[PDB]
Amino acid sequence: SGRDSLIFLVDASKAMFESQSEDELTPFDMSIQCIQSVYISKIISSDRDLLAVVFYGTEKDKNSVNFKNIYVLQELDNPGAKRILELDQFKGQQGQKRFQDMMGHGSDYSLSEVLWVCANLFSDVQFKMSHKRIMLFTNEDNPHGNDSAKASRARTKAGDLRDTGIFLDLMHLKKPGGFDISLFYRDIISIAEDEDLRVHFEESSKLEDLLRKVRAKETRKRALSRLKLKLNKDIVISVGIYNLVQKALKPPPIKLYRETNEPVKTKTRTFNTSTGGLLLPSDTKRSQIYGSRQIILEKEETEELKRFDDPGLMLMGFKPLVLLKKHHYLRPSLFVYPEESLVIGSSTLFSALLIKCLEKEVAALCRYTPRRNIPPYFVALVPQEEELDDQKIQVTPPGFQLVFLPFADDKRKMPFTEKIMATPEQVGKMKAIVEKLRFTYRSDSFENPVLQQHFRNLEALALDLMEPEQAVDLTLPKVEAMNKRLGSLVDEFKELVYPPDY
Amino acid sequence: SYNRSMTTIHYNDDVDIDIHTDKNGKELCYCYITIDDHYLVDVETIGVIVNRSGKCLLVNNHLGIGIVKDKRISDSFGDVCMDTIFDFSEARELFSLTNDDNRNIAWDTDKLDDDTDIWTPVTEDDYKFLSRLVLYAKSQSDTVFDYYVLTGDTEPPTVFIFKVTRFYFNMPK
Amino acid sequence: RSMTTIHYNDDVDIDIHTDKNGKELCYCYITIDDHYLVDVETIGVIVNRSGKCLLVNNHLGIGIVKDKRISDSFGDVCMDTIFDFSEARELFSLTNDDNRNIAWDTDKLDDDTDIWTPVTEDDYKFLSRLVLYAKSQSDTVFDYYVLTGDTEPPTVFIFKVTRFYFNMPK
Amino acid sequence: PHMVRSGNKAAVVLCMDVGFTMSNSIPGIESPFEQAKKVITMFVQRQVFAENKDEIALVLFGTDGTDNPLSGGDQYQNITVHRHLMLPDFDLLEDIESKIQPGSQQADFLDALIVSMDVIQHETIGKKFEKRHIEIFTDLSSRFSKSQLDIIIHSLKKCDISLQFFLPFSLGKEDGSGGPFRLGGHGPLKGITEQQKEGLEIVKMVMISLEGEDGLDEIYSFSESLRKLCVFKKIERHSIHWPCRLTIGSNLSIRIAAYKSILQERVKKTWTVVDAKTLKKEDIQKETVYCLNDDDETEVLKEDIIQGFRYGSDIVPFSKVDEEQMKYKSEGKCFSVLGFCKSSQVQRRFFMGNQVLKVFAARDDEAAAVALSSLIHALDDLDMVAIVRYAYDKRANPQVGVAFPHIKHNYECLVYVQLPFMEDLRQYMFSSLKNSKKYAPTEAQLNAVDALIDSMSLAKKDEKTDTLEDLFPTTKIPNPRFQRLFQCLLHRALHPREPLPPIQQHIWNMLNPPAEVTTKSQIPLSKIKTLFPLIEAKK
Repeated sequence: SGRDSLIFLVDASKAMFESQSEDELTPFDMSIQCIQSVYISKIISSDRDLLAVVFYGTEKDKNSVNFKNIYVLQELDNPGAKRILELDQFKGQQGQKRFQDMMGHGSDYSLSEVLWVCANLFSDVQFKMSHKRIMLFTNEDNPHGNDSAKASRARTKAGDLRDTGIFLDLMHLKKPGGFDISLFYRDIISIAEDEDLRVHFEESSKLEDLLRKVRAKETRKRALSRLKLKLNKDIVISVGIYNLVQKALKPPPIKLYRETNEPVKTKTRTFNTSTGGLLLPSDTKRSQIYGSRQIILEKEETEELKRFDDPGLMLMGFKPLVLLKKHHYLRPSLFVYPEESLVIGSSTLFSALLIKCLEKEVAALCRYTPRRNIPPYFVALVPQEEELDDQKIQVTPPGFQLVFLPFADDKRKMPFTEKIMATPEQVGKMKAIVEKLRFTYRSDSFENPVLQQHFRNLEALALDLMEPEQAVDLTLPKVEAMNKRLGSLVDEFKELVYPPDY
Repeated sequence: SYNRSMTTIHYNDDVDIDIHTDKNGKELCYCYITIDDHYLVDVETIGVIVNRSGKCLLVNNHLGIGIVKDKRISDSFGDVCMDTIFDFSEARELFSLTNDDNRNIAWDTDKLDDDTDIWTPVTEDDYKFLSRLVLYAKSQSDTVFDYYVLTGDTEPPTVFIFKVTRFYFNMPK
Repeated sequence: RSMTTIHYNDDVDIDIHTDKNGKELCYCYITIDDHYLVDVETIGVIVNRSGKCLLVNNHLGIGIVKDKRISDSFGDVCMDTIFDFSEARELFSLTNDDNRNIAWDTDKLDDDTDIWTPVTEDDYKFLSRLVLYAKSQSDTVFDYYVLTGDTEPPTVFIFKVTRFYFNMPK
Repeated sequence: PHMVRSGNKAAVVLCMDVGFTMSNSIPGIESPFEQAKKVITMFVQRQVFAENKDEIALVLFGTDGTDNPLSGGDQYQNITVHRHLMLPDFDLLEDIESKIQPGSQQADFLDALIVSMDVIQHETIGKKFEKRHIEIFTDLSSRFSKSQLDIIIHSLKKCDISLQFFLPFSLGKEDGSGGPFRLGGHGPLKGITEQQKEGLEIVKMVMISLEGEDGLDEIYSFSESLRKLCVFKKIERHSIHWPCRLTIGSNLSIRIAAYKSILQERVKKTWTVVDAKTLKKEDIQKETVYCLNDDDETEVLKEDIIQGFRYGSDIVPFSKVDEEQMKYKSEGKCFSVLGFCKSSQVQRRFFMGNQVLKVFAARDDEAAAVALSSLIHALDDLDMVAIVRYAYDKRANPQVGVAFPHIKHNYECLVYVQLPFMEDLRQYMFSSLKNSKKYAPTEAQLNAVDALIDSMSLAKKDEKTDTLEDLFPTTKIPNPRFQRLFQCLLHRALHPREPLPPIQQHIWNMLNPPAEVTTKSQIPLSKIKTLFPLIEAKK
């Protein structure tokens, strides 16, 4: 396990090229752009998965066993520059033209053969399996409504693939008259027992919605740790800790041999200056110099002076949410979810605690020790209710926010300041400015400029092309538009506030 | 005229070589380097030898000169600094070091030619010559030095200041 | 033997040297390395043998010469010029930890003496020519200077200095 | 981020009572002498092991001898100056530990205050000090004269000397009084004598005269001093301000200074790995050997370190890159308003970074203060926040963050916290627990959990004034790691042949909630244990 496999299955029928509204993207272009975005995300995150793009409904074919109307554009391999370049070549109006020219659209297909080809693609991989997943990008809800023999074979093959271990997922796009899953699917797609019976994604009509749905349902959640939440010494339940936010760093360079470019796997050794031999871990000590005094301790005691409590979460009490201050932020929050695989019955107690904490508007003050020999921090478990948007995408998971609370040592002093108030007229003018400069904020509305520039340069270099073209930063304010929107309010505010001499 | 700019160090019975201050025809530069107090630096003195190709050789440290026997050759002064002065385990695979003015520690703006070879002591009088050079540089380090700046790409990036005493010479062939 | 010559008037010309050898005045063209406390990029000063500094240019030309800002040391010029906030002296003090001067290094500064100040249009033309010449050479030839502020931990300001030594007629 | 401070020191005189009555024993509470020793030891350990430049003097009163420069015979008797103004060291710590003994006499604490004032006045002539402080550790069980009181107050006001008072008891009003007694935890007006009441009245009036109503906040008990940073309150320094201009557009600029409000405190010194016998670093040579990924053992020179980058399944070497090719040229240091948005749109779970900034107007700028006040009040009235771009300097990576108003009775400012980028978000999906039939709690379980939550409340609505009181404020508690480390270091410095001592009891007491919550929990906890079966997996 550890190397997930994902196959992108894109329909190539005629309906995937009608755009209706002239200002809306073609569903085919939506699919291509979503796949290319997934590739970019995988390379940026440096995540080693296997991805494949397959088209069905074409006249040309490239699959191993020469079935009809199944082209394997890309097999299972790590993402790279040339695959993304080819997908970009399929993008747009000219991309659609060249796609149709090189792989015609509109033909008879059978879903059983498509799923068989995908299963063969999964089998052909040598570097283990872990999670196997297929995604359908279609806008036809009844593909074999006129051939019951094909439909039964399709259901049988889908059941066989699901039994093998492959997870089938649907990415149904906007269709005139709505998309109905209950017609043909719900007998093919994978349903996670009773937890995922209802609450299915709605049909996608815009690129961002489809991208969010694709990213939400292919990323396996990895837990940082699996701690124990103890109400007291007896009642202990098992929880998982997650990092829903994490700073994205620019990958450091790797060392490669001149003879063959490959990782080196560096090692560290301890050597003695005089003897020139290896040093045992018990043949050295730790020192600290204070003024002119040397304080000597062994490694075990250095670890022992940091040991307070066993790892886990210890409940200290319950505190009203109004007592938590927004300006006391210390370090990024974590997420706490129940774990049933370690302690049985943890989920029921977790659910009851969440329900009652939400009802009473209270947070659980706890003591937090991540691992062994670490001094504790005080944390607040703030209850968090599940929230879905109009596309039924989970924008807020149910569980607990682990909020780190500062110590007295982390609170710094402010200098003395004389309070100067502003007259109501100045406040009114600034209110007018604020109203004229209003927008809507989303958590995913800005991109890191340094990372984007770095990866654009790397992409240009890996393709052996010339210098790329710099892009305008999206975190830099648009001063001109702001000035036109504000008008003479700035001048009037300056007249009221700023003295003429300064 | 009580000051001196060019000195002579005797190598053997017949050939005594010259130590200059300016790079007006020399090929090898010895740098005696001192680092002021910092919260990420624990090594104070490092001596290096730099050619016109930018290749650098570790010569001496706080433990003396017997480290030239190890023959530690790197391709840049920043690499030597990260290898030796930044021996911290966290700081090893952490960041890099660079000069924002494109100025070398020995040749300033002068272009670096393609690497040809690296001078390295082979004889026994070579160690004596290197010891004499190190002693002469250390004798003049309290009043003759220049400032050098390197930038570490930390968060936020930091600036490291070095006191460098430079001596230019040609080793006879 | 003069390193460079600048026309002063019809009669006499002024010699500019790169070394301090029997020279009274030193013009320093200074570029300040990026610091979060410094709001000014480049400046230019004239320093005499007593350490008295007259500010010449502040990346807007030689127009600030007419203000006749004179400071007792380069640290004072930095305190009154390159900081946007008001009371810079209340926060820290600037000094060189090796007792080096921006113009005379570890030399002995003379007693308090009057600083040369331009009066006539010939002087203003000469300073304009000198500033253009110094700006021309700034990209290739310069040295590093360090000032230290007595904060905890100490603050370090790095300057890129291009120096020209010369004398004015009596 | 790091804290940069101005570089000013302070002079602190610790006036300690060693008299007869400050040694009494009681079955359950330590003597005031021992608690004062603990507080003084805490202060000095922090000063010594942080390597601050503050100078500390120690003046004992109630001693059997007399070593003060104001003795003159039959005046200011039984007052010793045990330590003059100098940097603290381990000799002072050893003296506090096992060289200073309880006395058998009594001294007026006003005379001791006069002696401490004399120490400050005469021992600071040749030096520079931004702050002069006196901390008094007494029990107020001695007769005193009221004659020199006005001179004392006038001298304190003229010389600008601050006062803090530490007593065995608290200054609470209508506390209501209340298993084993615990020191340093969060949970006695009739237990004090008349002389203690008179001393308390004099102390209160001196504190009111010196500062005002807020001066009563500066009388502490020995118990609460060990669980607070109160002894360091008058020698703390704020960081050097970050100066910039808040820009709304290209025509509106406000001069601002930003200070660090929250920043994690970390240990300044690491452990140096030294040889077991020589105890020197020079005998250890640490080297990195990668050689080859296979079992070949071939010598590898450092000239082969060319390195390269990875773009998925391909490698781009450093031979094809340039230093100037890959560098985001920042436009410079900036604090620019991208715009304004509703407060509910910016949530706490998306806060990133390791600092919180407080943005005030620039010092000595009336117009900037007025403009910033207008912005803050406009944001507060409309319930809005500012999304801003923040760049520390021309080299730091640009950030996007939120500035929200902060209005208090004595100051108003903006608060800046970093916000995430797109690449920093992980979109996971979790199963709903409310809509789960397998994990649906019953009514009885919900009632039991409700009882537990009601019984473990750490807040109280006292006085019926719609005021909510915190019974366990953890943001006023110091980090126990620093005290534990200092204690262990001092024990190793003074007792080389002994093992490290266990954690002090008061550290444990200050890390735990008041005992009033424990049993109130114990009953519903027992109720819950039966209703919820928790069986560990036996894989």
